Amino acid sequence: SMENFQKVEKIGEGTYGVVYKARNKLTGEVVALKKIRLDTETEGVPSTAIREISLLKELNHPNIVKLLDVIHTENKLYLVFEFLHQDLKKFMDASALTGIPLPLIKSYLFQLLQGLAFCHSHRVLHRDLKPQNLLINTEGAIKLADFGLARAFGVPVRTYTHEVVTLWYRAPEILLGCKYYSTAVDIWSLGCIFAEMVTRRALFPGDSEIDQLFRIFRTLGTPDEVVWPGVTSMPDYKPSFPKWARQDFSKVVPPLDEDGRSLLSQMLHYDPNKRISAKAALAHPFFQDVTKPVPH
Amino acid sequence: VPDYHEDIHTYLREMEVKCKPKVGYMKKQPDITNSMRAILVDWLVEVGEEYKLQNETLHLAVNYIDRFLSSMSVLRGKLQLVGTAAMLLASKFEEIYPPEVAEFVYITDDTYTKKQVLRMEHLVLKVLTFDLAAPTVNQFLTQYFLHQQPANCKVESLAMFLGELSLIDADPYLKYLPSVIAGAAFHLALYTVTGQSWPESLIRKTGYTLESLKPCLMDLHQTYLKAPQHAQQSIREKYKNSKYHGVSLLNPPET
Ligand SMILES: NS(=O)(=O)c1ccc(Nc2nc(-c3cccc(-c4ccccc4)c3)c3[nH]cnc3n2)cc1
Repeated sequence: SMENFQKVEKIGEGTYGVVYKARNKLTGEVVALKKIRLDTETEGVPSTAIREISLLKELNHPNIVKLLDVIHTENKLYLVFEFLHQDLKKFMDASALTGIPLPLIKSYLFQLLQGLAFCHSHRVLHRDLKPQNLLINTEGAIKLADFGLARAFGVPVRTYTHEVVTLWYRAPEILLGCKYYSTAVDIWSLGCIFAEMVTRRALFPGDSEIDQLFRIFRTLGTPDEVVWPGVTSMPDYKPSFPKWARQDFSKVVPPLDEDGRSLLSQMLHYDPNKRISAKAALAHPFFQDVTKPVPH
Repeated sequence: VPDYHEDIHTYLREMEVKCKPKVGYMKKQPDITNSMRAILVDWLVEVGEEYKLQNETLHLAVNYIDRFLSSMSVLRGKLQLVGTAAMLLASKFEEIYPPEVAEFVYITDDTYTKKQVLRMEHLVLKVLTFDLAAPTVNQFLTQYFLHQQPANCKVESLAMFLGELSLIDADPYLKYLPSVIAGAAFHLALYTVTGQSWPESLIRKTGYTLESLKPCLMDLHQTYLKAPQHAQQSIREKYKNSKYHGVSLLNPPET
């Protein structure tokens, strides 16, 4: 089963245990081998692995990390994935002195939006977009990568699992403790990351739900019933919230041009019904001159 | 999310055609029958109650069992083990708080070990080739409910009731796709309460006219009329309750 693969080195820990680099000894393919540990106790196979494997068998797209194979052995389950060289977190730390060129940021946003629109149109939200899970290769591609916190949604949605994106990239409708979130939570993440590539630092880097939420208020302003109908009767709204004024987006992301600002504001609309969908965003003027340059 | 209503409808229509169990399967099983399967599906409903599992979980559990049994012979002694492991998986896939493995062992009266339930889960996944994201009658109903003016809590719950009853009787319902069993359930519910028909918006959205629905609609009409005497009764009891507005009680129509 594993006779075929030679482990090269560990790479990281994701949402359910360890990921390694490996070589297919026979084809020469380099792969990422994610090891799950099973036990006639562990409640057998993890809920997170069940959703990742099943959802990701359905998602073949050039901007979603491809699942090549799933190896059941006796007490181990191995997921064989395509290998990418680096992630966007590491790349932004390595690109700090000279910044990421605007064509590349635009290439990468476009491709991620493509991957997201795809997911969403197959009833899947990712629920964990962050730079650690966006992988890049030397050719100028970028792909979505940890579908272990994903879930299949219905139309309309149900109440799903609550504390759900990593804090920094968590949308306000989760922080305010709404019933229903949908696709709009991933777009919010992607808008945050889009800001982060431009400025090289995280847009709303809180260390608690309330801190995260005040940080957002200080930059988009405190939402009231005009910009967000419903807002003041959501479960974790407090009338004792401070009222900050919305800042002009030229100050939120100074490198950004007339259009990138527009896009970014539509990605961070407070109301999830008006917040731009990945599908609509691909058509946005910002991308009229998009191409596909290479990094590194 | 009207941006992806249509893409998803379209995609779940592609998908229901691929998770289709073989209609004949029951005939090819040496040991089990349509009325062993009914006992089993009625029992899962009762498990769904005892752990307040979602309707979806039940519907996926049944889709997994029918595919499983489509390619794998099972003795009567293990039919329930197959059902348990399927219901575990469905819960893991669908529920926020899935029940611990121990809880499923407890509701089989320890006729199976935990060691068995886990081995069966591994096998049910191997045979289903990990393809657990199956369309259900419920995912169609839910979509359908938005083409309803005004919305009507009674209609929806009754629609769900008939969709759920369809899981019990493998003959005749194995031959209908879920989008159709949904169509019928919805229209039969809409007629039984408001006296309206399958709306034109749903003809534009599914391409099922009221006449393409007819075959299935004839069967569902009869399951519903004969539902009081049917040997398995947990679904009827379920839908007496305030949650579902007591629509199991509602007396079915003339034709
Ligand atoms: N660290 S680095 O930037 O130099 C770097 C180097 C190589 C990779 N290759 C890789 N990682 C993950 C993967 C999945 C989930 C989490 C992680 C992860 C990322 C960063 C730290 C720890 C784990 C990687 C994959 N999933 C499917 N295919 C994959 N391929 C990622 C990051």
